[PDB]
Amino acid sequence: PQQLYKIWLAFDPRMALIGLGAFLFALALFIHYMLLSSPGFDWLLGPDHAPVALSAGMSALPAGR
Amino acid sequence: AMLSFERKYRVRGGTLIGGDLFDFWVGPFYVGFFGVTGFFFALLGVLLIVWGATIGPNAELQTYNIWQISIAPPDLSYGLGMAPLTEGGLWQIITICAIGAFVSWALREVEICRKLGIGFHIPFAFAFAIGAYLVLVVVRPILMGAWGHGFPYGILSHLDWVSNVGYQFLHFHYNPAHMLAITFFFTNCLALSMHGSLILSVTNPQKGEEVKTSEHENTFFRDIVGYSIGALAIHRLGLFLALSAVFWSAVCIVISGPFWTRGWPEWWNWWLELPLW
Amino acid sequence: MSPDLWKIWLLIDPRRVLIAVFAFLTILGLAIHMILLSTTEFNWLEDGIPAAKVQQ
Amino acid sequence: MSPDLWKIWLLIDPRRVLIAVFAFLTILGLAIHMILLSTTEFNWLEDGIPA
Amino acid sequence: MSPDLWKIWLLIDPRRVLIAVFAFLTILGLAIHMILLSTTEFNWLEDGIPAAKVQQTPVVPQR
Amino acid sequence: MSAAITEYMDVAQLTIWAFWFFFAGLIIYLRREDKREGYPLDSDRTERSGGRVKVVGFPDLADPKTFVLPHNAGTVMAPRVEAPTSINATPVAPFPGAPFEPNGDPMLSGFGPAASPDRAKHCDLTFEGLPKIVPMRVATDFSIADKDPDPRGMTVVGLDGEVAGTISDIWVDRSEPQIRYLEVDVSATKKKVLLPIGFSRFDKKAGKVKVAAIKAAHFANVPALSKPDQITLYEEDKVCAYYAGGKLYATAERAGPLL
Amino acid sequence: PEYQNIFTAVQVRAPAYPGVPLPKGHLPRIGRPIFSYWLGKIGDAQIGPIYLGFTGTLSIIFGFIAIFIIGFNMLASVDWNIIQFVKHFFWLGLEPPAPQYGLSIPPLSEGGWWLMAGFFLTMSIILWWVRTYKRAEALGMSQHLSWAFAAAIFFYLSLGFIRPVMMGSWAEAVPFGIFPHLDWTAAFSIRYGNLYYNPFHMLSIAFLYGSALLFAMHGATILAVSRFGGDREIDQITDRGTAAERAAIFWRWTMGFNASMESIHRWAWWCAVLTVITAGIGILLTGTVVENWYLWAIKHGVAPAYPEVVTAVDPYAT
Amino acid sequence: CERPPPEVVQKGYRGVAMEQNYNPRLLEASLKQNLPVESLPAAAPGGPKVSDVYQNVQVLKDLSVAEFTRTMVAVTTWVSPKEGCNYCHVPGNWASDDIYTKVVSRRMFEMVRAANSDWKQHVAVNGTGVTCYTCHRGNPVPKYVWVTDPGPNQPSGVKPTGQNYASSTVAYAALPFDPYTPFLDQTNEIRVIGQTALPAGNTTSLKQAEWTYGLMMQISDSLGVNCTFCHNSRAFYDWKQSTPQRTTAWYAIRHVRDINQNYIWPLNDVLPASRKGPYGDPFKVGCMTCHQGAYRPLYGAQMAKDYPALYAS
Ligand code: BCL
Ligand code: BCL
Ligand SMILES: CC[C@H]1c2cc3[nH]c4c(c3C)C(=O)[C@H](C(=O)OC)c4c3nc(cc4[nH]c(cc(n2)[C@@H]1C)c(C(C)=O)c4C)[C@@H](C)[C@@H]3CCC(=O)OC/C=C(\C)CCC[C@H](C)CCC[C@H](C)CCCC(C)C
Ligand SMILES: CC[C@H]1c2cc3[nH]c4c(c3C)C(=O)[C@H](C(=O)OC)c4c3nc(cc4[nH]c(cc(n2)[C@@H]1C)c(C(C)=O)c4C)[C@@H](C)[C@@H]3CCC(=O)OC/C=C(\C)CCC[C@H](C)CCC[C@H](C)CCCC(C)C
Ligand SMILES: COC(C)(C)C/C=C/C(C)=C/C=C/C(C)=C/C=C/C(C)=C/C=C\C=C(C)\C=C\C=C(C)\C=C\C=C(C)\C=C\CC(C)(C)OC
Ligand code: HEC
Ligand SMILES: [Ca+2]
Ligand SMILES: [Ca+2]
Ligand SMILES: [Ca+2]
Ligand SMILES: [Fe+3]
Ligand SMILES: [Mg+2]
Repeated sequence: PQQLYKIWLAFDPRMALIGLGAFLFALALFIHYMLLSSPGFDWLLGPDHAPVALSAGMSALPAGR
Repeated sequence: AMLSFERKYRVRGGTLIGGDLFDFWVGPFYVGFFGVTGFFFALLGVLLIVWGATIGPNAELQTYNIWQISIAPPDLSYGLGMAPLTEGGLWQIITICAIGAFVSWALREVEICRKLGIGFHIPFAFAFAIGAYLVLVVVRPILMGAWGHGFPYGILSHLDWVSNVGYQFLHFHYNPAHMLAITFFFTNCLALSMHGSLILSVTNPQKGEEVKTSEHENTFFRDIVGYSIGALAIHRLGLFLALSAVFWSAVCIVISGPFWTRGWPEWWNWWLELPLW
Repeated sequence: MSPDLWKIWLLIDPRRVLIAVFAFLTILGLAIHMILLSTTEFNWLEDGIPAAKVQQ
Repeated sequence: MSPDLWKIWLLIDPRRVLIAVFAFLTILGLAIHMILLSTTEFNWLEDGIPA
Repeated sequence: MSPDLWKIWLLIDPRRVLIAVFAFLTILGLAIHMILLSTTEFNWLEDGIPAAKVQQTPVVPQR
Repeated sequence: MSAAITEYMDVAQLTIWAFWFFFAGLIIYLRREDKREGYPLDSDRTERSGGRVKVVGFPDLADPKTFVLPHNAGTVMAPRVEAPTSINATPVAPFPGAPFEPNGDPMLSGFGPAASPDRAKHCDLTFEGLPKIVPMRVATDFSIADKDPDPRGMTVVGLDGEVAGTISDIWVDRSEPQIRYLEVDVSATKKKVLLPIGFSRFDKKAGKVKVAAIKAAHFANVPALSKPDQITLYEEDKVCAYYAGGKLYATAERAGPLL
Repeated sequence: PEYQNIFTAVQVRAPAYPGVPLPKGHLPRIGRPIFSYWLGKIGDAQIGPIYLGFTGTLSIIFGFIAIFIIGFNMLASVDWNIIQFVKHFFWLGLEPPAPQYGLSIPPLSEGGWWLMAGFFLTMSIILWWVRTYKRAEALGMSQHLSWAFAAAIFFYLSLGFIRPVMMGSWAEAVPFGIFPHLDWTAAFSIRYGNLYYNPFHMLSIAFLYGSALLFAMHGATILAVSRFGGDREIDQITDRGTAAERAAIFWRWTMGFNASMESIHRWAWWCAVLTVITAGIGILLTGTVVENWYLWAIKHGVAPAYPEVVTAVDPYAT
Repeated sequence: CERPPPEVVQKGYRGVAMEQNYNPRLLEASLKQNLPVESLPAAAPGGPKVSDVYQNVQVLKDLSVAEFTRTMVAVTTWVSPKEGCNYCHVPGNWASDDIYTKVVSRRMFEMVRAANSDWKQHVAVNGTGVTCYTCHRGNPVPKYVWVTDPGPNQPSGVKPTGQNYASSTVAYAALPFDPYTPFLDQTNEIRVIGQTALPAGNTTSLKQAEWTYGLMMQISDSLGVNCTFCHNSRAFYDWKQSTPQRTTAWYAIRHVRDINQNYIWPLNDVLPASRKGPYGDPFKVGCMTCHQGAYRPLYGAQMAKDYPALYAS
């Protein structure tokens, strides 16, 4: 691109900044929420996350077909 | 075909996509580009429903009884992937076809109201029902984690799905958004009955009497309940109640499971554990 | 603290603040009494002090 | 208390004040009587005294 | 902060900010006091301190 | 007297069949009521048959129903005959179901979105016989609500944000107090035109009225009244239809498509 | 963007309207009307006056007695503790007599208060129906509203009075409470085998969904053509303008058939009434001629069948 | 409020929606509260016999001395770790019976050995077993016992209804809040639904379905599951459409009735008054006393197989 400044001759900058800010904030919220759901990248669990080990023949979830 | 006063309104233009390619009428219907797309989405969906009935759940339980025909979603072990055709992929194809048909219908309505020169309230209101369907089959399955959380396509089987989903929370009446949505539905039914009754009473007076005026409409409800809302405001309120019912029903179903995994009565414990009492 | 605080009544209407103060104080007193009555330690009626002439 | 308190009555409507205080006092009396009735030490009807 | 901060009131009127702050701090204080009352570590009424001097009959252990 | 009529039939089945019969009757009744306006239909089947086969569908039409209007305004039949008209357009293509082209100048054409029937030429009346929609210069007992802009003297701007006049008077409704029209004193012909509220947006910050239907230069062709104190059902329809036509005919980009 | 006519931008104030004069032998209307600014942004900004005759006074007295009895019993159920009354308010209720009494009169604490409250509430509802009929006839109008109210009252009486008498016991009736009457609704379905399979329940649900659909369509339609004066429906009915024509043509182009400005209000009237009619029948057939709706549906080939992937051994069939 | 996604277990046919949903954080917190205890080392096999060195042994007559002392050491940990051995044995000797705790424990031993041999269609499907630690969890008094509930206070002339009052025993619903007495102690009919399409002599009232509903709410709260763990909600009466856990629950109800009627009530004479309710009945066993919010006690940890003194043979 060389003459990209003409793109502001068709789109109003005042609306463009509002739209860009809103879209970027929404994208950031969505990505943070997606990481929070994932089981690998969840910093709320704490650095010292130690799940409970099962000493005997026990299972946290019941069996299902 | 055409009403006796319709020929004045069949003008060219106002299309969204297509221009003069699909700008014509077929009988009483206006088709356009979205008419073609929606009609053929619907046709393929119907044909696939009929084929799914032909195959049946097995070779022994297959039946053409209309109450008993059911096309079921995949298993929860497939996750959000694509299932084999005989094991639940037909449901996914039919879901895609249904979404396409609904969106095409809404866009055709937008074209029609652009042509007639009227407002856009009707497609806007239809979008709420479309969104409720999308929450039922798209948003909740993704939040939960598998396509198997959607409901089956059958006249009597989706009632079984509703019942079992309701009893997964041991008492579904205690869902608060459910109470709000039910209140809105009942109020909407009451308001519709009153609007119809009043218009018919004014338009069809006692025998040997003339048509009543606008003052009688306001006087009647001021003498019954002490307040009258008006001719335009009753339609405003009807639209508001009918859309609020659907919005709160969508909220109530999207919080069951994704945002609350216990019994619904227990949710009220925050009120019972206040330090005031 | 400030010898010029009396200007506050040139901004907020006194007739409204009197009502918003009386109602708030009444509600606060009721709430604190209810909080005290909801405990086993500061319930002055059901504490058994002094004595108990009735049987339960 | 300053003697000039009587200027309150040109700031708030006397009729509304009268009715509000009457209603509040009646409701308060009912509430206190019922709270006393809910107890075991201060229920004068079921106390069994005199027998 | 900056010496010229007093210009802030040329944009916001005193009444609508005074009312908001006075109606906001009260709510915040009520909420914090209730949150502390909800926990078993920071409840000053039922902490058992100092002593009880209130006798505390068959009980219902289902509740 | 029991719940089993035969080995297979029971009461709850006969009840549902009776409901279905009643529902079929009710649907026929409702569809017959629906057909009091606009039937028999206008189609090629009628005109090819030389006005012999009449297209009404099923069910056919009902016997005429009489409305009597107050203040001796007359009597109107719910199913009636109306005179066939000659439209101001020309078909785009000769196949059936083709659109029409608005012959002439589209704004001043009376076809498409800028179309209307011919209603009765008398003013709507109140319960005492007065005209219903009148300017505030004769409804002196009316007033503007407090803490409200009072849109007198506001400038009206056209579609492209160019001023086309100022508001001179407000037309209200005696039976139901609300605003139905604005009066604009056009500064291009020294005339006054009416503007429906449904086509105007109140910019209360800077005190403006926005008309997104027609441009500023189009305020010179609005249909006029007969007398400066009252309006009839005919003129109201004409005035509204002229503005409605601008939703399609105002600019070259409003006919579509997007792609 | 464009004015959607959802809120009133500028309001106009005219003097209060007392109402159309009533004929001779009527009491004057009570109260002086006042105007509300915020209420005027969505509708009419005038409240009052009201008409109160003799039927209206009797209805008020009967209904207040019934509500006072209900509230007194709710307060007695927590031993006169007003704070505990506020805490448990949604869970409290007044409940019908025990099943061991049939249709007899039990003591007060065991269901007499429920019977008295039900009788007084029914009397108030009947008197209010008579009031609506009289007010409709005083102005020369027809009686559609009283017929619709009669259908609602029919469903109410089927729910509370007719079915218990047919079954022969008062314990089949619904309690007076918020959460108690939802519990009754759930237990009724559980006891009679999955009310989803009651065909009149299906029809009633169809009509409720249809009422919501019809009101949404009609409201959106009238709001869309209100720029042509479409909200004045009486004028359009007696003299068809562009609003009615465009409203009909939109739906004819969309779905192939249409209604009229007069006729659509009939579709509205019948759709709502049929919601309660089919409801009242649906519970009169339950427990009287049908014992288990799921087994009834299986008998008539309605219930679907599923592959057997999970099953249990019956300990009563060993 | 909680945040997605949950852990889901599918139980039925696809599209029927018979599933279990768990919050992983709540599941981890609940797991932290149900850990088992590492067993003692095995005893040396052989040597002197019990019936030749002890006098007042009545229940454990067929063991070895090493196994006997190992069992005593273990039950010291399972029941009364704080007090030690003086909790049950009077100081000075061991053959005396002049204290109620020893008699109660002697009856409890028989109850446990009966549970592990006579009700294997409930407590031995996967070999989990029942030990003293299943109920007590290290406490002399179990944490989840019940008595006959009197309910909120009423005026002197008012007849109680037993419902219309928020209560955690039915998971905060307005259902009858005391389902223990008519079902888990007495023997009343739980079935209310008829089994024909048309009426034939089934006069169960609508108020009995609410009692059944309250018992089912209590059961599902005790096991931490929902209704579709055992049922298909379109036919609650239909055993052909139910799950295999329904049969286990059917037997468990009878097992609990047997425990209450034959092991707990006869002890009401010797227990102190601090173990009795306002009606004068002792603390009784329910579904919560063992499961404590899990579908299996301790999520199925197996510690009963290491102690042969808890089996009838
Ligand atoms: C045991 C079961 C529970 C219970 C469990 C559930 C569950 C689960 C659900 C509800 C839902 C609802 N429940 Mg509930 N509910 C119970 C008891 C009740 C009772 C009662 C009297 O007890 C009432 C009044 C209700 C009422 C309601 C509503 C609030 C809501 C359904 C309306 C809706 O969602 O619109 C939505 C409308 C649509 C989705 C329409 C979509 C149509 C679109 C436009 C597609 C076009 C249609 C078609 C293809 C067009 C062509 C057709 C022909 C060819 C012409 N429930 C009991 C206690 N309830 C549902 C909900 O809230 O969903 C959001 C829901 O999922
Ligand atoms: C530990 C629990 C103690 C207890 C410890 C305390 C303590 C500590 C306090 C109270 C206070 C109050 N308690 Mg106490 N209280 C107990 C038991 C009771 C019982 C009872 C049934 O046993 C009752 C009826 C009360 C009632 C009261 C009120 C009199 C008072 C709160 C008033 C209020 O809400 O102001 C809200 C309403 C307003 C503020 C309106 C404004 C009033 C006007 C503008 C100013 C005063 C003018 C006045 C109306 C008339 C002239 C009075 C002059 C000043 C002389 N307590 C038990 C025994 N109670 C408070 C008090 O002393 O207040 C005086 C207080 O500090
Ligand atoms: C949001 C407020 C309410 C509302 C509004 C509303 N509905 C609307 C509109 C509006 C404003 C329209 O304009 C539009 C219309 O055209 O009305 C005549 C419509 C409409 N609402 C309809 C139905 C409908 N609305 C419902 C609900 C509601 N609609 C709400 C209560 C329901 C319910 C509650 O069940 C139904 C069934 C249609 C009659 C129509 C839309 C027609 C349409 O979209 O046509 C295009 C599609 C086809 C012709 C064929 C689709 C092909 C598919 C393969 C079909 C099967 C899909 C399905 C997922 C599988 C089977 C499901 C099983 C359960 C059987
Ligand atoms: C077509 C079926 C639908 C329908 C129709 C319908 N309802 C109707 C009507 C119709 C046609 C009327 O004409 C009638 C009416 O008046 O409408 C305005 C009515 C009505 N529907 C009502 C309610 C209602 N309708 C419901 C439902 C429905 N109604 C259906 C969905 C429901 C639901 C879903 O539960 C309810 C709750 C009423 C508002 C009204 C009939 C009122 C009536 O008959 O009241 C009689 C009794 C009294 C007035 C007793 C009053 C006693 C004292 C005044 C009490 C004092 C204490 C007070 C309450 C304290 C609180 C402060 C107060 C100031 C509020
Ligand atoms: C300050 O306020 C005070 C304290 C004064 C009063 C406050 C009272 C309050 C807070 C009341 C709250 C009431 C609530 C929450 C009520 C909820 C009611 C609900 C939801 C009711 C819902 C359904 C009830 C039904 C359908 C009952 C119907 C019963 C009927 C139809 C029974 C009729 C019975 C008859 C006619 C019996 C006749 C037999 C005879 C005549 C012999 O009986 C004497
Ligand atoms: C394993 C073999 C044991 C042992 C050694 C004991 N128990 Fe239990 N127990 C249970 C219940 C409901 C009670 C009544 C509540 C109570 O009295 O506290 C008891 C009581 C006892 C006592 C008496 C304690 C006391 O209060 O003085 C003792 C000494 C005792 N137990 C020992 C319930 C259960 C079980 C649930 C079904 C099981 C299993 C056991 N107990 C097992 C044991
Ligand atoms: Ca004391
Ligand atoms: Ca006394
Ligand atoms: Ca302390
Ligand atoms: Fe209308
Ligand atoms: Mg109950």
